Amino acid sequence: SGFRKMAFPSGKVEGCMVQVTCGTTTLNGLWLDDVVYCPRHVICTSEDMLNPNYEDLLIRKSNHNFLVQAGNVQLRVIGHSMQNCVLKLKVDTANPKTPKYKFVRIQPGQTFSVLACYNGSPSGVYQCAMRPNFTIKGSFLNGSCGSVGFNIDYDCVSFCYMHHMELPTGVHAGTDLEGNFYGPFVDRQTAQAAGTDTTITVNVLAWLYAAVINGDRWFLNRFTTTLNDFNLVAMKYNYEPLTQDHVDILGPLSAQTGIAVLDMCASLKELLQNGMNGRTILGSALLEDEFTPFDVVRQCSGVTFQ
Amino acid sequence: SGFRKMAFPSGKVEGCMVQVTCGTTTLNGLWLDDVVYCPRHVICTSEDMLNPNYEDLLIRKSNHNFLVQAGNVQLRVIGHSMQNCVLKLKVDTANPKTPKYKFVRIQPGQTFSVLACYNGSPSGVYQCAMRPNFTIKGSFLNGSCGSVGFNIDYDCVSFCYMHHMELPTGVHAGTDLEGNFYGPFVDRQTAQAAGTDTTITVNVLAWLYAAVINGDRWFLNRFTTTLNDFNLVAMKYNYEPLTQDHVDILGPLSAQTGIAVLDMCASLKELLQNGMNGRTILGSALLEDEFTPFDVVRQCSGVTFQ
Ligand SMILES: *C(=N)[C@H](C[C@@H]1CCNC1=O)NC(=O)[C@@H]1[C@@H]2[C@H](CN1C(=O)[C@@H](NC(=O)C(F)(F)F)C(C)(C)C)C2(C)C
Ligand SMILES: *C(=N)[C@H](C[C@@H]1CCNC1=O)NC(=O)[C@@H]1[C@@H]2[C@H](CN1C(=O)[C@@H](NC(=O)C(F)(F)F)C(C)(C)C)C2(C)C
Repeated sequence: SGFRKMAFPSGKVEGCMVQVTCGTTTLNGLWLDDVVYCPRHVICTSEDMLNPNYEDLLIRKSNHNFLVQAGNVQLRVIGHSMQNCVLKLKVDTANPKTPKYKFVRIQPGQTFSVLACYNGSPSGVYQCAMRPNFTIKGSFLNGSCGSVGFNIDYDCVSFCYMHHMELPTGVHAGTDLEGNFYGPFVDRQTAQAAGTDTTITVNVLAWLYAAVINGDRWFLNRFTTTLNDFNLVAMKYNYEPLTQDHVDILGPLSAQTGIAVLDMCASLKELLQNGMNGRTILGSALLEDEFTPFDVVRQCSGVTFQ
Repeated sequence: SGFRKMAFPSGKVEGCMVQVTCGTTTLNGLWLDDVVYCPRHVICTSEDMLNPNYEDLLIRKSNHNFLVQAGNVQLRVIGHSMQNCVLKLKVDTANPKTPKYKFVRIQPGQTFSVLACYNGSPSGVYQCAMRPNFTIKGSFLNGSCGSVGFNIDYDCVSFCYMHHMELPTGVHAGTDLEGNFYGPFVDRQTAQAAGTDTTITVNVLAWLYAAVINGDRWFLNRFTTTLNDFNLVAMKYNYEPLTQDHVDILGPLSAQTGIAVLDMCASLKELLQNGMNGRTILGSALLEDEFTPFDVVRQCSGVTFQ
């Protein structure tokens, strides 16, 4: 029993983190085989961040302008190139700790673990979701750029996020590992704002199932609603609309608790209209939307990795 | 910016987890140098759990009754002994991944990371606090026994917790690594209950400072109270009393925000008497007590590890 915001074990990623210095700017890089990936703005100074021309900045650099350290060992850079918003640094030594990996682009509502790093050294691990407005609510200080987000599928690490910047509302924006931004952001110091965020409905439902599995039942009722009646209520409260695909995804949780998806929507419908009235669910007084259906199954059934 | 429930990177611990089988019972063990530590009830069957006599059960075993696997490699057990509630299995191979480590007993209110494991394989990592009633609010399924809790101090892993059991309220109890239980619990299937829990006041204050650092200021006020006036209010709400040592510990956070500890107590005093009234603090509608002052400093200043 119990329910916690659980991250993936980070061992396989810790062995890939390196420190990248170019000029007076130091940040983190990801070392897989003989390539080090890092944010391209490592080649920027202060004069450059308002309106950088990265093609110009890069041609004016040579391999020896880039200092790559894996702990104390220095890595010799033998070639560099730019792919969208990431720099790919070819080095003379392949990382012997390279795990089986792939590069995936995730969708809003999906979750991943973040290994926050400073100077190539891992500082902490935490779980978060990609918000519907393509930002993440992370915890990041100066120097954290190049920290990566990831999932683990059996033995395979899927990298899905590299950190680039903090927006003025205190939320965080970055790229996939091919260097393409999530959301309409750019890596310069211009005036950028996230769009309005919405609550991830399928995730709230998954969390209500986790609560039932763990013995919190007080919000249930006998009513049933329809997909269209629910979605009409959800839009009023800035909740994402629910689709038949979401219903099917919630199947395993419905079967395990004997509570039909559309039954649970009627409970959620009541919670949105009447509030929780000083009661808590799994130790929270707000509705939690950063657990996917698969997170709940994994934590309430006990899937491991190798 | 931002604030997350952050765990320590788990790499150094992942390399020490093994699977221990005795009979039809399999659980996790901790492999440091040539010793494997695991819960002693691995030597129990179903008939034994109501009233086990562990001295009798252990003398009736030999080294070959214990199957230890580190992934696929089998470890040969060359000797065994009991230390309080843990079994120490001497093996013929010293773990080459043994980190610099020590065994520490933590106090109520302190936090640590948990590497949850099944069959020797790491499943997830999460942060929790040792509650004033010596339980932890973990997330654990069947087979998770022998999972460990730990902190990292620079390069040194301090192991502080090994998991043994779930209580009927759904909370979790275990031992330090010398096998001594936290709290008045025993490793048998008798009727045991945790005592009443209290809120960890020094931790709530640290979290309020984190909120100020991150721009949440709405709960502040101009009032100041005394230690005795505050503690008189805290006891009414089942909060731990505040000591001068706690005040001193909150020093760095007071200096960074320019808000005196006793000023912040007056805000907390108001929040306890009037509630939060539909407002949130760092994304929570309840007062959070599982961040120590040191957790806040670490996350809002950016201490790494090597
Ligand atoms: C990478 N090392 C940092 C990470 C930041 C620092 C505070 N927390 C974080 O997540 N990234 C940057 O310094 C990037 C960098 C220039 C500007 N920048 C920012 O994060 C700034 N934000 C923006 O300009 C905005 F609002 F547009 F996103 C800052 C004002 C420092 C928060 C570049 C090249 C994008
Ligand atoms: C170790 N593999 C498990 C971990 C448990 C299973 C569910 N979640 C957990 O944390 N530990 C046990 O099976 C221990 C084991 C006998 C009884 N036991 C329990 O956890 C049981 N609880 C108690 O007997 C109680 F209430 F006294 F704590 C159970 C009913 C299965 C929850 C021994 C030797 C203590």
